[PDB]
Amino acid sequence: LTEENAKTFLNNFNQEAEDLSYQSSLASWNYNTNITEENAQKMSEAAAKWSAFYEEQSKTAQSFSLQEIQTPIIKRQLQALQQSGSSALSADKNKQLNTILNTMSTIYSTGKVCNPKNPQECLLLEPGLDEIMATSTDYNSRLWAWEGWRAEVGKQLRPLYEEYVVLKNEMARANNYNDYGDYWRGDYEAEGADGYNYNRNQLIEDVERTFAEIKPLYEHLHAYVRRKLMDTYPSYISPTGCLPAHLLGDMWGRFWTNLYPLTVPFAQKPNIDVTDAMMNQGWDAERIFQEAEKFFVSVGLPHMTQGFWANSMLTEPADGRKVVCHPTAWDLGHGDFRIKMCTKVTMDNFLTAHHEMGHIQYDMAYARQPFLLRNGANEGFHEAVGEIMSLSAATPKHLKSIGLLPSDFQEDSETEINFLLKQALTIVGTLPFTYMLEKWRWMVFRGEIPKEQWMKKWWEMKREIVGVVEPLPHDETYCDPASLFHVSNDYSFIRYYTRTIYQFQFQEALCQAAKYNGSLHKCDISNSTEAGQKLLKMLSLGNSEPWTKALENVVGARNMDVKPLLNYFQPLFDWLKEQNRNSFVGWNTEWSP
Amino acid sequence: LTEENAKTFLNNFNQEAEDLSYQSSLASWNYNTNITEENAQKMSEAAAKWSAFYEEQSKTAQSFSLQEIQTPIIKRQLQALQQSGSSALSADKNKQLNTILNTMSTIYSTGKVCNPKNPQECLLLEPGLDEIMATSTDYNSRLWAWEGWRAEVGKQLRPLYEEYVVLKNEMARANNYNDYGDYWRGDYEAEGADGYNYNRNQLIEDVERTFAEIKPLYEHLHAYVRRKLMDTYPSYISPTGCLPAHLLGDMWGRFWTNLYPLTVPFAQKPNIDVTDAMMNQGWDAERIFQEAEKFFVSVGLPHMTQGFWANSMLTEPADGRKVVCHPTAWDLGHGDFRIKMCTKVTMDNFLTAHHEMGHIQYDMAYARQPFLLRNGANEGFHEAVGEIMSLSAATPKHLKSIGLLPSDFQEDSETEINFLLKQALTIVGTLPFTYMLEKWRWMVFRGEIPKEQWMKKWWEMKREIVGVVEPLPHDETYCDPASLFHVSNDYSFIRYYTRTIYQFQFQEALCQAAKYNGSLHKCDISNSTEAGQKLLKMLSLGNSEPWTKALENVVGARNMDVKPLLNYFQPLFDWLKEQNRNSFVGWNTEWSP
Amino acid sequence: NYLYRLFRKSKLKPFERDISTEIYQAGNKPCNGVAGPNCYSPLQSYGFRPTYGVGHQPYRVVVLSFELLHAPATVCGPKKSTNLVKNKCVNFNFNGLTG
Ligand SMILES: *[C@@H]1O[C@H](CO)[C@@H](O[C@@H]2O[C@H](CO)[C@@H](O[C@@H]3O[C@H](CO)[C@@H](O)[C@H](O)[C@@H]3O)[C@H](O)[C@H]2NC(C)=O)[C@H](O)[C@H]1NC(C)=O
Ligand SMILES: *[C@@H]1O[C@H](CO)[C@@H](O[C@@H]2O[C@H](CO)[C@@H](O[C@@H]3O[C@H](CO)[C@@H](O)[C@H](O)[C@@H]3O)[C@H](O)[C@H]2NC(C)=O)[C@H](O)[C@H]1NC(C)=O
Ligand SMILES: *[C@@H]1O[C@H](CO)[C@@H](O[C@@H]2O[C@H](CO)[C@@H](O)[C@H](O)[C@H]2NC(C)=O)[C@H](O)[C@H]1NC(C)=O
Ligand SMILES: *[C@@H]1O[C@H](CO)[C@@H](O[C@@H]2O[C@H](CO)[C@@H](O)[C@H](O)[C@H]2NC(C)=O)[C@H](O)[C@H]1NC(C)=O
Repeated sequence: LTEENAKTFLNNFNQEAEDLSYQSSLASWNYNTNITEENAQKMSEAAAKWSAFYEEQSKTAQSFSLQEIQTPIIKRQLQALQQSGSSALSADKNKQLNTILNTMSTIYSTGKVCNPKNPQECLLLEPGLDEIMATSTDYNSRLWAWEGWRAEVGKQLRPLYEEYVVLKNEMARANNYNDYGDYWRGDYEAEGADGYNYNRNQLIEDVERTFAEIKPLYEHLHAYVRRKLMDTYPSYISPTGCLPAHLLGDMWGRFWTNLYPLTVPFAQKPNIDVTDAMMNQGWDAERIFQEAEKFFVSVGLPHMTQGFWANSMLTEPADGRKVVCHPTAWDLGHGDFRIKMCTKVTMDNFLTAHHEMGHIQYDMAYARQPFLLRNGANEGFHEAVGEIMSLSAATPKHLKSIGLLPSDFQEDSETEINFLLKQALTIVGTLPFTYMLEKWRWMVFRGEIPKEQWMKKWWEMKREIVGVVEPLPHDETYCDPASLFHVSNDYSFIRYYTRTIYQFQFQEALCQAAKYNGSLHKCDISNSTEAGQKLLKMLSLGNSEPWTKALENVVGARNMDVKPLLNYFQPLFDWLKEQNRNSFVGWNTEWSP
Repeated sequence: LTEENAKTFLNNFNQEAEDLSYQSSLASWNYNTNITEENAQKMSEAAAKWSAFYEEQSKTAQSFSLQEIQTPIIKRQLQALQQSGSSALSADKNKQLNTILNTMSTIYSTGKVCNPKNPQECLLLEPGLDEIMATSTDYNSRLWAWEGWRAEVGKQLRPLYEEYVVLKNEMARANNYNDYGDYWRGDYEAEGADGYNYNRNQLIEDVERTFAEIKPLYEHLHAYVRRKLMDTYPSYISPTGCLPAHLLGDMWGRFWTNLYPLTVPFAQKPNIDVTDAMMNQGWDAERIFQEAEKFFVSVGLPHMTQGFWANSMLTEPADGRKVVCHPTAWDLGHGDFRIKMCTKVTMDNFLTAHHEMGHIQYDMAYARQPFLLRNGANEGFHEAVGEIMSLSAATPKHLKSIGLLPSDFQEDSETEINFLLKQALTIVGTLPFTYMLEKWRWMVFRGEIPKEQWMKKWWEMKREIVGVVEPLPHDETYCDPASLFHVSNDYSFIRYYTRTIYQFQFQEALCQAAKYNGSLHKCDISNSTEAGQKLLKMLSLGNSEPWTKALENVVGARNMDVKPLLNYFQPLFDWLKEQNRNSFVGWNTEWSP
Repeated sequence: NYLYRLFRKSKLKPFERDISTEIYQAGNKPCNGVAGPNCYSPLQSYGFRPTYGVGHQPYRVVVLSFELLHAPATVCGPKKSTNLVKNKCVNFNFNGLTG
């Protein structure tokens, strides 16, 4: 029978796959920790063999018909295996798409904007332009950096995007998807028992529904930020107008976190930073991970493996091997879990360690599941589980409990307000940009936006949704979205929006589980074993079950809810309402200085 | 899971509901037996609490979705609970509809027609006009009573009906029904396993199909009644014409039972009445109920409860408490079964006692079932089960067996013929009136009949279906149907037609079960335990199963059949055919004097 | 004043009593200890009334459970005094001593 044949095929596949995947992951780890040409070539062969085996199994797997398979776990495993991805197209088309992707990656990596009338001062984005966006207060210098990078990247990348969209559309249609946007929205598709069914088309409306609720808080935040920037820039920002694109503290306006010194509520009150306390007590990276482990055992999740301590790098090696600065959590397979982080003794690294350990715990929980189902329920869940631990770690109660913060510390309202505003600038601010960018990409892939009117649509939506106006008029020869890293390198962007909703929903569910009686932002989930079990039920599942079922398992709801997000920011929202009474909340679409 | 949640919700509901329903039923019983202001107010509070609880549970029950419920009993219970009825409309519309219903009820109760040229002689329908319709032989007095009540009621009630139809249509549409007629036809809808499915639309065609078979017997009866009335009224009735509306022995022509002295086949032969025999032997109401109990135990149904004997009233109390004359069988709940009847020592009361005891036995059998399913399969079944016992009790074999009728009694053909004619006048005669009235109401609710042509349609159908002509022409300002009690007080009328079909079908099935070898009208089901079990299988079910399944359980058919009705009246039908040979059978639509 | 448990998570073991009044959670959402939709208080009331049918009238039940253990049995039925006859040859049973 077909189902038994599929079960035997999956049984053979899991044993062969786990070994090949471990070899590929180990080679990738060996390159990442010890960067060299030989480790890179070894990684290349390991990845090539693993990819070739995966495609060969996928081609055999496609012969099976899903109609006569009744058991959901086997059907889900076959669905995961049967995703051809880029292999659906012909060799010529696949090679052309790969060439376009590689040239886009190299051109973005090597992007150059240079000073007019000062030829020697030519700046790359990664070493210096980002520093200019984060720190510089000069209007003209920011205008130059934004316009120059926009002009060079957009003019070079506009044809490449024009054929990139067509090739992605062909690949998606070849894979029985309406457009590339539908292919991205497929990741959230869940097929399951009645009432757990989720559709790709549904996701857009769900995002819009969440956005409408988020919109008053964003509008109040935008008005407050606009007033503070107006204080910083006296005549270049209008009271009723949108914010200029180059004054948002980032190259693209993705994060508003760099506007915090300009937009601080209380300059006099210090931050909750505990780096100096770590310096005084002689803390090190090993202690940081041990404290994170203590938190995870205290909440009731299992202890870290011996292999994790033995094989991971938690410090810069300083023995002559090049390393990647970025913290990454690796699930190599066969019970091997590692973290690559160059940990300095700071509060931010401590939170990052909690986030990466959360990733490792998430990976560890679903190790029991079969190989194809050893993944997150969706892209958002994996980031969200780390983010909730990062939220819990940063609370003043947690810092006092572990002795980082003094026992006699007084928590006034003002520190809560400025901390919440910083969290909003990092977290709330990114959401309109994420929604607008994803909506633009989906409509471009769909063809709802006409080909020759792309720029004209995008700024309008930025005027409509983000409430940010262009500093200078841009015609259609520009490709203004393509300057972002995620779009130029073919990465989905809706995961951050889903991550943001899931993070607060999970945090409220755990706090209700832990019987916390106070404000959500002050909540700590330490020493609440029932909350750990409630979380662990979702963590064990992986993607074996529909993501709606996992969401119901933690929060009791089957869809995205932003009521926890509003609940988290409620004191800040009240404060923003209190201080915006004189001012006008909202923006006008037409360009105002 | 949804099904488990529904099961727990139903389990909580049954325990709360049974107690509240018992309190409401007990308060209603206390008012009915002991009429006073305080018992009425207590009944009002008990009904208010029960109704409020029922609506609150119904609103919670509507949240459940029936698609994911597989088990039929839980789905049927939820279906019964989810019927909002009149609560679907807004408060203003519901209040207006309630006001219209209350004013209609009070105006019908207080309806007044008064003698022209004799002002002092003003007559209500309930004390005296009905007596005039039953007994008076004068053509002019009957014409006055019919026309005067028709004029007063129709002129007052025509606007009230005009908005009543619209409000009922709004309520039915609010409950996902096409019209109010479909809402009434919903009661016969059965959803179940294949081949037991019954639809609302099907019912109309089924009624028409039954009617066509009934139509020759009705035509022969109409011709015989017309000839006898012609003997009574020499020049006012035409041989080929329809009967006058006011000569049918009733106010509306609903029952032809009052025409029996005029239309008696054999005046010389006495009736089968045994009242004098009861008087001679000193029988009382307690003995009448005991004999009924003896019949029920003999057929194999269970004995009456001790509570039934202790709490019921079977006699006029005569201690100063007002009572309702009408016999009613009460299922209070929690195994409490009572009968309120002011029983006089007569044959009619004896048959009525058998009918009410049949109702109590029907209520007792389905007590095992859950609270929402403790009802009849449909409206017709509950009346039919009592009616079959009434049919069996009245037979000469049953009267001889219990000593009411002498052992040496001779049953000649003539007594069978006159008794069958009386049964036909009560039972066969009502069927065209019932079908025509229900068809008119259904078409009016549907909108098939135009709003300004209502009266013109109704008389035509009475000419077409009933074969009864109006004495005087009526324009559209009249509302001639509304004079009837059931239509003015929002009561379904098709139940009598279904009751009539079911009663004969059940009687034939029990007689075949009991191996009776004679004519159906003479059949007695006494001392046939197998027939009692066959009946009891239907009685135990209640409405847990589709009514078609219960009908198959008793008669072996899944639909209404009038072949038992023809079989019951077959000697009478042969006699009517024998005596109508000279006369013309049938009526002419055009008005003939 | 007479109550019964209608809802419990698991069946009772023999000779076990549960006095908990905790709200029975039939649904995924936490009850939070306040009655709410899909959350029902376990203990229901037996609303006894004199006019109820025989099936539903209150009945008092006493269950007698007899157990034997390795310890000497100290609950036994009544001992018959009978009567004492003297000066004749009679079979005597005095406190379990026979002759
Ligand atoms: C979660 O549970 C652990 C264990 O119960 C908590 O650690 C405990 O924290 C308290 C207060 O910070 C400690 O009490 C005091 O500790 C100091 C330093 O040793 C001592 O000088 C005092 O006399 C007093 O004992 C307690 O020792 C400590 N226990 C352990 C095993 O570390 C932790 O605070 C809890 N976290 C939360 C957020 O509730
Ligand atoms: C159903 O069954 C019962 C019991 O088998 C029948 O009652 C019986 O009826 C017969 C004839 O009426 C009685 O026979 C005679 O009774 C009188 C008065 O006692 C006596 O003087 C005669 O010598 C003769 O015995 C019989 O006693 C009576 N039995 C009982 C227990 O009441 C009943 O007639 C049956 N009904 C039908 C419709 O078949
Ligand atoms: C970093 O990588 C280099 C090369 O990939 C490692 O050097 C190798 O060490 C093994 C074991 O002693 C030798 O067999 C190889 O011949 C060496 N390769 C070369 C090119 O000399 C080096 O050991 C790695 N360092 C760490 C800390 O893992
Ligand atoms: C009929 O009803 C009245 C009142 O509804 C009953 O009278 C009550 O009797 C009880 C007990 O004897 C007294 O406690 C009340 O005070 C009485 N009320 C009044 C207004 O008199 C009467 O007993 C009932 N009769 C029957 C036969 O049930």
